[PDB]
Amino acid sequence: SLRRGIYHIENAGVPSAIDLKDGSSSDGTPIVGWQFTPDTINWHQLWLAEPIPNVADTFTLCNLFSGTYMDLYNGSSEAGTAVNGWQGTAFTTNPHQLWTIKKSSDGTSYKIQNYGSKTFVDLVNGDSSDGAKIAGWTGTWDEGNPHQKWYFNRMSVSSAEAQAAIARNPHIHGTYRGYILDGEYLVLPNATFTQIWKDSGLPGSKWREQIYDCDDFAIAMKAAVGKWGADSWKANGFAIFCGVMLGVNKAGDAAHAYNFTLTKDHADIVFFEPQNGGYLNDIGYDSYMAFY
Amino acid sequence: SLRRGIYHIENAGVPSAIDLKDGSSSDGTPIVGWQFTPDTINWHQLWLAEPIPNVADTFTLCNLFSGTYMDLYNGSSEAGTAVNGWQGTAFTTNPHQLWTIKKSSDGTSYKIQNYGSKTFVDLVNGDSSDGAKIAGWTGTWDEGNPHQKWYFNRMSVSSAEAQAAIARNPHIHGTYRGYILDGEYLVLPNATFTQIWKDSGLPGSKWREQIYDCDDFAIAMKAAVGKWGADSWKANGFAIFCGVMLGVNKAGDAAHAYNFTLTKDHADIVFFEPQNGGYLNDIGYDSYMAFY
Ligand SMILES: C[C@@H]1O[C@@H](O[C@@H]2[C@@H](O[C@H]3O[C@H](CO)[C@H](O)[C@H](O)[C@H]3O)[C@@H](O)[C@@H](CO)O[C@@H]2O)[C@@H](O)[C@H](O)[C@@H]1O
Ligand SMILES: C[C@@H]1O[C@@H](O[C@@H]2[C@@H](O[C@H]3O[C@H](CO)[C@H](O)[C@H](O)[C@H]3O)[C@@H](O)[C@@H](CO)O[C@@H]2O)[C@@H](O)[C@H](O)[C@@H]1O
Ligand SMILES: C[C@@H]1O[C@@H](O[C@@H]2[C@@H](O[C@H]3O[C@H](CO)[C@H](O)[C@H](O)[C@H]3O)[C@@H](O)[C@@H](CO)O[C@@H]2O)[C@@H](O)[C@H](O)[C@@H]1O
Ligand SMILES: C[C@@H]1O[C@@H](O[C@@H]2[C@@H](O[C@H]3O[C@H](CO)[C@H](O)[C@H](O)[C@H]3O)[C@@H](O)[C@@H](CO)O[C@@H]2O)[C@@H](O)[C@H](O)[C@@H]1O
Ligand SMILES: C[C@@H]1O[C@@H](O[C@@H]2[C@@H](O[C@H]3O[C@H](CO)[C@H](O)[C@H](O)[C@H]3O)[C@@H](O)[C@@H](CO)O[C@H]2O)[C@@H](O)[C@H](O)[C@@H]1O
Ligand SMILES: C[C@@H]1O[C@@H](O[C@@H]2[C@@H](O[C@H]3O[C@H](CO)[C@H](O)[C@H](O)[C@H]3O)[C@@H](O)[C@@H](CO)O[C@H]2O)[C@@H](O)[C@H](O)[C@@H]1O
Ligand SMILES: [Ca+2]
Ligand SMILES: [Ca+2]
Ligand SMILES: [Ca+2]
Ligand SMILES: [Ca+2]
Ligand SMILES: [Mn+2]
Ligand SMILES: [Mn+2]
Ligand code: NA
Ligand code: NA
Repeated sequence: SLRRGIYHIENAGVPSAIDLKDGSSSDGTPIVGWQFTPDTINWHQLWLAEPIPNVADTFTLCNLFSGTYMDLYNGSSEAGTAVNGWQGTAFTTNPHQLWTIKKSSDGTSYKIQNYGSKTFVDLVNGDSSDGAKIAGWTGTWDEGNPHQKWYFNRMSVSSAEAQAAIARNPHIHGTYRGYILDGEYLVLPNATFTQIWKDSGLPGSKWREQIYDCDDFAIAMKAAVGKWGADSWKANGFAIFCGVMLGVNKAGDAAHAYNFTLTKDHADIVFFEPQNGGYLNDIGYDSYMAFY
Repeated sequence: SLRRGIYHIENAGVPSAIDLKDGSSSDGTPIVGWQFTPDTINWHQLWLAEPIPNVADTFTLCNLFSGTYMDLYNGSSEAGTAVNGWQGTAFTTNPHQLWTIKKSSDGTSYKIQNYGSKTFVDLVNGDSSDGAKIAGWTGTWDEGNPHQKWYFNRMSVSSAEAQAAIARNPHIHGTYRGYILDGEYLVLPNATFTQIWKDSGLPGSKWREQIYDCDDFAIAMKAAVGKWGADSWKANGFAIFCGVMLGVNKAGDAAHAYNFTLTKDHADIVFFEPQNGGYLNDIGYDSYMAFY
């Protein structure tokens, strides 16, 4: 089954993602095919899949930016029926906004079926143009038709996945304790993580003994990523990944506070130095505490 | 011995505090007697006492606001010699800026002796006027003269003192771990703690599932108090007290993130709810983790 989380949904035939046009919150905003840039935030192209309890493999799909839901217009089963953003709720009973999502016949891409109509999300004609129509269309679960096949490129980690990335790391102290704050996290590209650091004003901050030292930099960076999350996205039910760690050096006679993020493959953590914006695989300390 | 820390230094005879006039960083800024308001930040009247290693009961006194040092003008032993703010360093060898501070004959107030001159800090004539001269003056360690007696009203806690206040509290979970970030903390009046909360913009923030929920409010409040410390004070070598706690309810089926501060007497903690600005002796959770 597709896991709860945030997805960049990319057509299997052409490099077009499912895009809520101009990120508009208006009811009936077209959802279209649009080109995308890897290792960026694709602002109009992120979808929070929320599993419906007791209805197998069936989800709402909420646009992270707009906070509006992928909606089959009037739930029509006619081929070519508009797929739009529409106001709704994460556990709606409105079948216009319920989507059964299961693996295609290629075992890697998915098909997206409207729960009400039993028609499929279709990039009409496989058109690769920016703003190409996406519609509900007749189809089958088993057929090869790439118009109706969608890679769910996973952009978020569970707290369990983040816990596993930390536990893999070779710089964890024997006394380590980790404190988990949320359930599902958007993983940022380093380019975005860096931009939030810059926009916080931290690059201008001076180290001062106790009054603005390592712990102040690390906590300011976590607060800044928190603020950016709330200020940037209209959807609820996820957080932004940014960790704080306290570490101790090999000699056991010096400690340091810093941040950490996750690799592109979500398998490992990377240390971030909020005093200079560096990324490091080894920051010269082993973590004895994290909160994220 | 006087402990390292931040002091409001109040004359034993009249209610005048040692005040760096207009908080000016200029060399030769007069240090004067001035009236004060209890349970406020007295912005020009806070002094960081830094013990000199291997010189018994002898300190620098750094004005928290200006970052300049209490200085006996040209180290003169003549009665009536000016006491001013002057540029210096926490462990200076300049005897103009070194002060032997020991209990008076009343066992409660201190006398402040210049290490070089062996003359005492004197509120000239016991004048209670705002802007009354303070000078180096002839005296003895044992005499009752209240012109030369000073209550060192302690405004800061050590990390040890903060650890003891938490451990007293009846709402600490059996699994509690505390993570200490600094060494010496200015304790805020609730009136100031509240003002920093207001000035952060947190009173306007909405609770949103995961994306701005309890942990975001608590960490935003700690970041805001950190920022306020660095932006407000020019001295180094202390921090501002503001804790984050994670707690669990009695049933063990709900958790919450919040802040805590310290009572006026520095003996106990008080919980702060950053979602509404409330202070509570019981927030309905027992802490399993703190960082401060
Ligand atoms: C059958 C129909 O279902 C609901 O209407 C839907 C629309 O529903 C969604 O938007 C409306 C406001 O337009 C409302 O907020 C509702 O809670 C939300 O789920 C929407 O799916 C459109 C576009 O496909 O179709 C229908 O108009 C309901 O509001 C109607 O009363 C009616 O029962
Ligand atoms: C290239 C083309 O692929 C297939 O046609 C698709 C359409 O496919 C879907 O709809 C048709 C009926 O219109 C049928 O129900 C099929 O099972 C279903 O997958 C559809 O994707 C449209 C809109 O994008 O494009 C093409 O017409 C195939 O059926 C055709 O023979 C042809 O090979
Ligand atoms: C004996 C004298 O000591 C120092 O001068 C002090 C002053 O010292 C302080 O301020 C000066 C700059 O004016 C400098 O920054 C120094 O490091 C600092 O400790 C000051 O205490 C004044 C007022 O009482 O008296 C003397 O001028 C030193 O700089 C001189 O060279 C000289 O050795
Ligand atoms: C009321 C007054 O108190 C004392 O005099 C103080 C001064 O006291 C200090 O200086 C004198 C010499 O001027 C002497 O060395 C004394 O031991 C020392 O404490 C001084 O505080 C000034 C400036 O504020 O005010 C008074 O003159 C006492 O000696 C007087 O007899 C008289 O009772
Ligand atoms: C917020 C906005 O994002 C970008 O524009 C979007 C656009 O973004 C996608 O397509 C562009 C090329 O047009 C790039 O491939 C991006 O990497 C994609 O994410 C689309 O989402 C359309 C349709 O909804 O809306 C635009 O606003 C960017 O070009 C803008 O400067 C701006 O940052
Ligand atoms: C920063 C400034 O603080 C206050 O003025 C100070 C003044 O403060 C003390 O004296 C006033 C009465 O003049 C009150 O008792 C305060 O509680 C004291 O802290 C002195 O420090 C003088 C001399 O250095 O400087 C003034 O700036 C306050 O009145 C101002 O509004 C302002 O907040
Ligand atoms: Ca949370
Ligand atoms: Ca600090
Ligand atoms: Ca520190
Ligand atoms: Ca959160
Ligand atoms: Mn290591
Ligand atoms: Mn309790
Ligand atoms: Na389900
Ligand atoms: Na000493």
